[PDB]
Amino acid sequence: LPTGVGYDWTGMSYQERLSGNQAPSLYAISLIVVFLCLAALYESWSIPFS
Amino acid sequence: MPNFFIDRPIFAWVIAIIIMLAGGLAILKLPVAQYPTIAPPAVTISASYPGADAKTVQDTVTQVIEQNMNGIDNLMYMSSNSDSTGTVQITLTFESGTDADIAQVQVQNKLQLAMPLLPQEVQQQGVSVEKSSSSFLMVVGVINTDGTMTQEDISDYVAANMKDAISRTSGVGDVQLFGSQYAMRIWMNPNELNKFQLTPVDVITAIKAQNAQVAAGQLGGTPPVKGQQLNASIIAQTRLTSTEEFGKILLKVNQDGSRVLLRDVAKIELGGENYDIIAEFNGQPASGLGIKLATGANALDTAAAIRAELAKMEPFFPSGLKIVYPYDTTPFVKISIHEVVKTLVEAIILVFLVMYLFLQNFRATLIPTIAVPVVLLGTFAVLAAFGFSINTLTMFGMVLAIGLLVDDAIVVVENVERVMAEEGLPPKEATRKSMGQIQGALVGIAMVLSAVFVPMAFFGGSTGAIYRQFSITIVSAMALSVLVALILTPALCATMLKPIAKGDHGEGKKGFFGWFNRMFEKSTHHYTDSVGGILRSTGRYLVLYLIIVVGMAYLFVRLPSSFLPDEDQGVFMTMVQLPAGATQERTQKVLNEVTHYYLTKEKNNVESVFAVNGFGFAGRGQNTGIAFVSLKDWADRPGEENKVEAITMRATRAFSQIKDAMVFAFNLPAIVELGTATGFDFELIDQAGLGHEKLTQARNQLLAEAAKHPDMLTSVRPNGLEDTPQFKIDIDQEKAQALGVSINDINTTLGAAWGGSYVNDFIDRGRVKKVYVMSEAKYRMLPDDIGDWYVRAADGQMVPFSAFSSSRWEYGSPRLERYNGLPSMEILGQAAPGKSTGEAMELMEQLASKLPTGVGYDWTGMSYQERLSGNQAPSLYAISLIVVFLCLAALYESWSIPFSVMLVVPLGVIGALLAATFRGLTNDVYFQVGLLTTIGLSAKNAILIVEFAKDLMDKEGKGLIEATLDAVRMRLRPILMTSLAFILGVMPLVISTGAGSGAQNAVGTGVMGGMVTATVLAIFFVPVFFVVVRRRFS
Amino acid sequence: DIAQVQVQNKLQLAMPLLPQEVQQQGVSVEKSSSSFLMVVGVINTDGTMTQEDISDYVAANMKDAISRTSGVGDVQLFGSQYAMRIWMNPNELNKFQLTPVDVITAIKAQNAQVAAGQLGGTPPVKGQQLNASIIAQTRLTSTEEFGKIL
Amino acid sequence: GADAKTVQDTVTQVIEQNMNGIDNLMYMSSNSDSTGTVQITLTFESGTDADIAQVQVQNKLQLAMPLLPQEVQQQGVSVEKSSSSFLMVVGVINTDGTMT
Amino acid sequence: DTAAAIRAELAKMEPFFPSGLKIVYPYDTTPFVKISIHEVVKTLVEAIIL
Ligand SMILES: NC1CCN(C[C@@H](O)COc2cccc(C(F)(F)F)c2)CC1
Repeated sequence: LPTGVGYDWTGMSYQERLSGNQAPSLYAISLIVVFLCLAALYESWSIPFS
Repeated sequence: MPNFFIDRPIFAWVIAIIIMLAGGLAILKLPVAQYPTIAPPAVTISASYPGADAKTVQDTVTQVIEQNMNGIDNLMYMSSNSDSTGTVQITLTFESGTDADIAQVQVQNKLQLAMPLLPQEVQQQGVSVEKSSSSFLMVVGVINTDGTMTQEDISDYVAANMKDAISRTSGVGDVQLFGSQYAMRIWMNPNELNKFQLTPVDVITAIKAQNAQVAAGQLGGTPPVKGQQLNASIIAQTRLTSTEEFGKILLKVNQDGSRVLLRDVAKIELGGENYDIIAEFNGQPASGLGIKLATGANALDTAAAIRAELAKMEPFFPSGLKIVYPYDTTPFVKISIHEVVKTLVEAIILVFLVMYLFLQNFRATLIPTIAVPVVLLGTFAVLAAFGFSINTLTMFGMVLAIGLLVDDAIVVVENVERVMAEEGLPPKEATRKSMGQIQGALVGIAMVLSAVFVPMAFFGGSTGAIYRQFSITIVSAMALSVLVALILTPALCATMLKPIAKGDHGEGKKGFFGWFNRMFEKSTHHYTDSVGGILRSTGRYLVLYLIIVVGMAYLFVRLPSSFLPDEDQGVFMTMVQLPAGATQERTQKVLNEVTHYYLTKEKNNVESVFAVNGFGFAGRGQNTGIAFVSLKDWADRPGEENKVEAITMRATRAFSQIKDAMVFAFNLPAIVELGTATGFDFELIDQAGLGHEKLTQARNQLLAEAAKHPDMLTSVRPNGLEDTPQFKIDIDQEKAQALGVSINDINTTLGAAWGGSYVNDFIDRGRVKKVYVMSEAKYRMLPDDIGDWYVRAADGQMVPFSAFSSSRWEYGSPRLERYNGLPSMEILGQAAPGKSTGEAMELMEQLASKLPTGVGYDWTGMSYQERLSGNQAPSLYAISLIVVFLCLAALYESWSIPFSVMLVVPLGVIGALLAATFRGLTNDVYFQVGLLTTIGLSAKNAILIVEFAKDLMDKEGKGLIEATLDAVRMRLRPILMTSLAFILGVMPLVISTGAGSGAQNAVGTGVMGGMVTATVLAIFFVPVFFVVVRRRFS
Repeated sequence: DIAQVQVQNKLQLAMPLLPQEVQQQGVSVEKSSSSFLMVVGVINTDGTMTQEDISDYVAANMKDAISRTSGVGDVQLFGSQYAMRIWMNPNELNKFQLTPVDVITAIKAQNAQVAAGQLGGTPPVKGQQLNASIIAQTRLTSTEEFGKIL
Repeated sequence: GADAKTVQDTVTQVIEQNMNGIDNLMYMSSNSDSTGTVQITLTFESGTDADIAQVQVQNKLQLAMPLLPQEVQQQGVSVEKSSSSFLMVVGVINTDGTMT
Repeated sequence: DTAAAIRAELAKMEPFFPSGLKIVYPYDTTPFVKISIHEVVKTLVEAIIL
C-alpha cells in the first residue's frame, strides 16, 4: 500500500497474533522446566538428555 | 539439608539455575526509578477564577469546595491557597498505603456535586483534580533561535504537534504543557467603544451570538413519509475558524447605514490564554513539556523513548525551532545506578582476590564467585515478586547486604578448607563435618538478622517507606544467602574442592604466598597468646568495655541527625522575589541579571538557565520568579569548587548585592517529592473566626516570641505573602439607579475590561480554542485609566465610572491560606544547631500556648510525621532485642550465653560513630542502615565464635579457657578475610567525590568505621564476654 | 468504594436534568450504616445561647471537621446553620408596589463578589511599574447591610 | 447536531488525548458519528481489574471534561465497563395484532 | 476507631468553645462494647485461675 498507511490486528486477531507469537517461548520454557525437574529428581544430566 | 545436597549436587545446581532464571526475568521486567513512592498520597484540586483577588476566590470557590470535602476515606489533612492571580489550590493528604486512584476518584466525585455551587466562570474554566504526590521525570523545552516565533507560538506548536506523540510514548504517564494553545484575543479600545455607542457587554453578546454551534436536523429523518428516498444530515451555523471571521462580527448598524464590526472597536489576534508566566531559555522565548513517568515503568527506558520520539520529530520542525532539556536528572540516576552496580561487581572481584590470598586455591575462590551472584539474582526475583523496583534505596541496600553475603560464602568455604587442612579428610567428608559444625549457627544467624532488620519495615510515614526498601532488600538477601549456604555452597565444596594433606597449611610454599602463610601463622599464634593473657584479667577489659559504651553514648548524642545526603545532580534552582507591587518587567530584569551572571561568571559550569517569570515557590505573581540552572557534565566540572554546593554559595554571594530583590540560589532536596530538612512546618489556625487581621497580629506575636529564642529556634519565618496595597472601587448603586445604569453592566464592564472574560470556543485548525475579551493593555494600567471606561444607561446615554463610583487604596492579602478548612498561616522553622527537632516543636507549642484567645495551632508536613512516629523506634528495637535474645537462647540452649553474643553491638557502633564524626557526616538513613549491617556482621562473627567454643566445651572435654582459645584461633581467619573484603569493597564509596557521592559517602564511611572497629575489638572482646558469662553463670 | 463510584457515575448523568434548586442545595451520595454510631449533643450551661445559636456554632465550627474524620459515613445536624433570613411583609411589598421577585433581584445584584481585574495586569505595557488587584463589590457580612439594600 | 469531523475535533480528540498512561491498556478504538455521538473503547490487558481501570479512566477523563462543549456536559459523558457482544435478545410481540 | 477519632477531634475543638458551651453524649453504645469485652476477658482470666 502507499507510504504512510500501516495496519494492525484488533480483537480476535490480536489474541490470535499474541498466541502465535508466544507459543515458541512457551514450548522452550516448558521443555527447560521438564529437563530441570528430571535432572533434580534423577540426579543426572544423562537421564534428562535421553 | 546440607547433608542432603552434598549427595545431590545436581539438585543443588538445578535450584541455583531456577534462582538465576527467576532473577534474570525479574531484572528484565523490574521497574527502574530514582526513588520509590515515599510521600503520602495527595490529591490536588486546582481552579481558576480570572480577574479575581484572593478574598473573592476564597469566599466564592475555596470555602465552597472545602465545605464539601466530606466522606473521603483515609484523609490525614487538607490545606488550601487562594491567590490574587485568581487561582485556588487545595491539597488533600491521605495516610500512607491509601490507594491514590481511589482517593482521587472520591475527591473528584465530591467536587462534581460541589460544582453547581461555584461561580459560572469557575465552572467554565474547569476544576481539575490531579495527583500532586509525584514529580516530573523530564522537562523538554522548545526554543526559537531566530526570533520569528514568540512564546505563544512555540506553546501552540508544542500543543498541536508534540504533546500527543510524547504522551503516546511508552512509559510516559503524564504530560503537562508549559503554556497553552492559541486563544482568540479581543483587545477592546474604550475610546472606540464609546465612539460607536457600545460597551464590553455588547461585544460579549455579539461574540456569543455569532460564534456558536447550532443543531439543525436531518433531511428525510425518521419518522419519514411513505416514499422518501433521500436521507441527509443538515449542517448549519458552525464555530468560526479565523481571526478575519471574528473581525467581521457585527455589533451594530448605525442609523445612517454604516456597519460597526468587531474590528472597529477592538483588535483581534491569536494570543495566549494567560500571560502571567513568561519562560525563557538562556534569554530566548521558550515553551516546554513536563513529563511524569508512568507507574511501573522504567525511567531510563522511558527517557530514551522520549528522546527518540523528539529526534524523530526534529526534521518536521519549523526553521529555527530547537529542543533542549533544562531539567534532565536522568543522567544522575544512570550514573548512580551504574556506580552501585560497579561497586557490586568490584566487591565480588575483591572477594575472589581475598579468597585466593588467604586460601591460595582457585576452586575455593570460584565457589563464592558462583554463590554470591546467585543470591543477588534471587534477591532481584524477590524484589520483583513483592512489587518493588530498582531504585537508589534498594540498590544501596544490596550494596550493604554484600557484606553479609560474602561473609556467609567465606564462612562456609573457609570452614571446609580448614577442616580439610587439619583433619586431612577428603572434600566430601570434610564438607559434611564442616556443615555439621556450622549449620545450626547459620540458621540461628538467619533468625537473628531477621530480628535485627525486619523492624525497619514497620516504621510509619515517609521515613518508614524509605526504611522499608532497605528492610525488604537486606532481609531477602540474607535469607537467600542462608538458603544458598545450606543448599549450594556445600555441594560446590564437595564437588569442586581438591583434597589437602593432613598437616599442610601453606608453610612449605615459597615466595610471597609462603611468606604470607608464615606471617599469618605467626600472627595467629601471637593473637592466641594475647587473648590467653587477656582472659586472665577480664576485669580491666570489662572496665574498658564500659568506657567504650560511655564513649559510644557520648558520640551518639553529639551526632547530628538528618534524612538523606544532598546530591550534586547537575541542576539547581534560584528563586527571585521582588517587593510587593512589582510588575512583570522588573522581575524580568532581575531574572536577566541572574541569567547573565550564570552564563558569564559560571560559563565553565553552567550549560543553560531556564528563567520563569511569573511563579516562584510558595506563590505565583508578577513579583516572583524561578530559574532552573542546568550544569555541565560532572567530567567537565572537576574539583569541589565546581560542584553544586560551591556554585550555589558563590551565586548567592553574588546576588546578595542585587537591590530591591531577594535572589537566593539553592540545591534540590534528596527527594524533591518532599521538601524536608531538620526543621518544622507549623500551622497557626483561626479557631474562632477572628479574621485575617487578628490572625496576622497573632502570627507577628508568635514570630517575635520565637525570635526571642535564638538558642533553640532558627529562621522562623512565615510561608506566605504580606498584605499589599489594593485598589478599591466603591460603587454607589443609588447613583447607578438614578442614572439608569444596571449594576450588572457596571460589574461586567469592569471585569471584562480589567480582568478579562472568557466568552466561548472556536475551531482553529481542527482544535477547540478559547475566545477571550479584555481591554487593550494601554487602557487598563493605572487608576486614572478607570476614567476612560463608560457604560450605557437605560436612557442610552453613556455614564463614566467616576459618575457613579469612587476609588481609594486599601490593604489586602495577595494569598489567603486555610488549613483543615479554617483560616491559617504557615510558619517554617528549624531547630538551632545542637537541638533536636522535637525540642523546637515543644518550644513552638509552648510559645503558641501564650497566643490570643481563639488562635490554635497544628503540625503539618514533616512535623506531622514526627508527631506520629516519635517513640516507635525504641519500642521496635526493644522488640528486636528481645527476639534476638530468644533466638540466641534457643540456639545455645542457655539463658545466659546469649549475652556474650549480644554484648558486641557497641564494638561496631563506636567505630561507625567515630568514622561519621571525623568525616562530619550526620545520623541519616544510610548511616543507620550501615550501622545495622555492621551490627549484624559483628553478631554473626560472635555467634560463630561462641558456637565453636561451646561445641568444644560440650561435645569434647576441653575446658572453658582452652575451648575459648581454640575457638578464637579457628575463627580468626574467616573474620579477618571477610572484614578485609568488605572494607576494600567499600573503599570506593568512602573516597568517591563525583555524581552521587553524598549517598555513597554516607553509606561507606559508617560501614568502614564500624567494620574496622568491630573486627579489631570483637576478636578479643567476644572471648572475654563468653568466659565471663560462663564463669558467672556456671 | 466501587459501589459508590458506580452510583455516582450514574447519578452525574441525571444531575443536569434535576431542577436547579435541587442542584444548588447539593445532592449527596453516602456509604454509611443506617443507624447512628453516636450522638454528640451540645448544650450551654450558662444558658446564654439559644438552641439556634448552639446549632449554628455546631454547624460552623464542629460539623465540617467531624464529617472529614475518617470512618464517619454521614453526619446529621440536629438543628441548622445560620443564614441571612429575609422575612418579607406582603403588605409593605404591596405598599411600595414590589414583589419577592424584586427582592430576590436586589439581593442578587447588591450582595455579590465580582472579579474586578488588576492594575497593571498582564499583558502589561512597557515601563509598567505598579501591579495591584482591583477590589470591588464584596459580599455583605451583617444584618445591617442587607437592610440597607436598595 | 455536530457532524463527525467537528465532534471528533471537539470531543474525541480531546478525550483520547488524556487516555495515554493508564495502566495495562492494550489499545483503544474510538468512533465519531454524524449525530454527534462519540464512543471510545479502551481495551486493557487480560487479568486487569476492570473496576480499577474504570476508576483510572474516570480520573483521566476529568482532565478533559471541562474542555468539552457545554451541550456535551449537559447531556453527560459516561465512563463504564463495556461489552461488544449481546448475551441475549429478548423480543416482545403481540399475538393479537392490536399493538403497533 | 471512628469514635476515638471523633472524641479526639472534639477534644481539639473544646479549648476554643464559647463560655458555657459543653459537649455531652446522649447516645453512645461504645461503652457497652468496652465493658462487655472487658467482662469476657475477666472471665477468661478467672477461668485460668480456677
Ligand atoms: N502557563 C505555563 C507557562 C510556562 N510555565 C512553565 C513553568 O512551570 C516551567 O518551569 C518548570 C520547569 C521544571 C520544573 C518545574 C516544577 F517546579 F513544576 F516541577 C517547573 C508554567 C505555566
